[PDB]
Amino acid sequence: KYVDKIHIGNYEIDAWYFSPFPEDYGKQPKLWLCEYCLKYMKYEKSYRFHLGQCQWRQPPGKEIYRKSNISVHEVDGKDHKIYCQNLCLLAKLFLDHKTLYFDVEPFVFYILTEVDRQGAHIVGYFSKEKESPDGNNVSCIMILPPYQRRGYGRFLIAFSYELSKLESTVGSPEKPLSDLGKLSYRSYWSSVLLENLRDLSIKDLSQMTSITQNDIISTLQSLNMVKYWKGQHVICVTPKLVEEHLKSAQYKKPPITVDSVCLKWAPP
Ligand SMILES: CCOc1cc(C)c(F)c(C(=O)NNS(=O)(=O)c2ccccc2)c1
Ligand code: NA
Ligand SMILES: [Zn+2]
Repeated sequence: KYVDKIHIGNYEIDAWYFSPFPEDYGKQPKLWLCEYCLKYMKYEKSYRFHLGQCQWRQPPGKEIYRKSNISVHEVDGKDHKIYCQNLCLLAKLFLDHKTLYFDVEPFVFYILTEVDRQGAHIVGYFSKEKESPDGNNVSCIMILPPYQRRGYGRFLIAFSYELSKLESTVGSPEKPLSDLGKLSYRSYWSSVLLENLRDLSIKDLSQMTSITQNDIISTLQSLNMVKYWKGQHVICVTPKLVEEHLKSAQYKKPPITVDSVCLKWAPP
């Protein structure tokens, strides 16, 4: 019998997948998580006692982005091992394909929080390999269900790519992606590429966005904006065609924007 329901902050959330909490915790109906230190608990009384005790009001690590009440914390798995492990256990409840929960030293985690007078409330996160040979700038990315489809996922995708721009490289999320991950990346890629076109080779779209050329070509193939010529993909769009596309349905929700000004980060 596995964990199938978590209480965290002021939310109760049904699980989607098995997560390898210890047998003693899983066997419980509900698991109770501190929203700041991510400690998980078997009972509400221990939860209520921890609440009055916990002095954390935000994730550990360094705050490398803060505009208004949107915030990102950088947390090294080697320096916050227990915390990053609880994060992976929490993330595996809503990620089918994530497999690595306890070996967190090779990763850095980017915690997205929304802030009020009470503290910095966790919305989602993405992980990233310190050294990614396959050139993947995201390892696992997860928005908690009550926050999904509201702009945070798109914020995190954009944020992973800002880091890729500061490292002078391109990157791509590790695969496979969840159903909603597939759709979120295609929507982001469409938006950014389309926005840049109406404002260009395939290679220069790549260097302006840090989106790989494979990701660009596949997105333009879905938009049907690429000609093939003697083994070469070639962009083929009229500026009016770009606008017919960009005023469509899905591109009318005002995003949470990543403001590079407010991004206090530097590359290793
Ligand atoms: C279990 C995984 O959970 C996730 C994971 C990812 C990567 C997500 F992007 C989301 C999400 O919530 N997406 N919707 S969105 O942020 O409003 C958006 C709007 C427009 C374009 C792209 C995204 C949830
Ligand atoms: Na739920
Ligand atoms: Zn705590």
